[PDB]
Amino acid sequence: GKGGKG
Amino acid sequence: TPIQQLLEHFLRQLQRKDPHGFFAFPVTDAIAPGYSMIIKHPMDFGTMKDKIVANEYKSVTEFKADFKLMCDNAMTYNRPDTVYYKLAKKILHAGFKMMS
Amino acid sequence: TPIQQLLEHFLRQLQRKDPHGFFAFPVTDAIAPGYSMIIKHPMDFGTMKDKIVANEYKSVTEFKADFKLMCDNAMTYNRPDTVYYKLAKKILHAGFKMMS
Repeated sequence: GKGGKG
Repeated sequence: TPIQQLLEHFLRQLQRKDPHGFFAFPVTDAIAPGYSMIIKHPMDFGTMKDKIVANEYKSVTEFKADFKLMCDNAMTYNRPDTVYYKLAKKILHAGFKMMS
Repeated sequence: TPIQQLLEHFLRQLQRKDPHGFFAFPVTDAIAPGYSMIIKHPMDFGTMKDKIVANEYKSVTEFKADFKLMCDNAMTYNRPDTVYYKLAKKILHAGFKMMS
């Protein structure tokens, strides 16, 4: 639900 | 202490603004990649509650600075379109008004 | 066709700039929360290969517009300090210089 990739 | 009752009341009116608990607990890198490389001073409401119960804040000024930290962290890391950014913006301004 | 030879070479040259294959495959919302709502026209090198093989580009201008779309989308979705953003902006400008 939270952030981008990584 | 009387400052503790005041801050507990403010902490409660603030948390009611966050019905999903996005601000309840520490953010981890597991659920927000790179988060700890980007936010060098984390804060959340649960840590602010421990702080009040430990008598760490000597003034509303110091408590408001931790609330600010917490919203500025979420506005820094989260993209502007997100639920997290928009909540952090909204509650920053409404909570500063409410504490004055 | 001969445009296919040309574009296959430009593709392999661009793809060598991406050793981790960040751009090799479509992004999904599970690896990139909120991606499909933000990025309205997704692109990746794999899709570009298949468009070459399928003869969909009629000119090198059309190929470079899908390359830029792929780098534009990465710039947009990813925070600027991220490997993804960095590599998209770097390869967009170098790939256009390479293919002129």
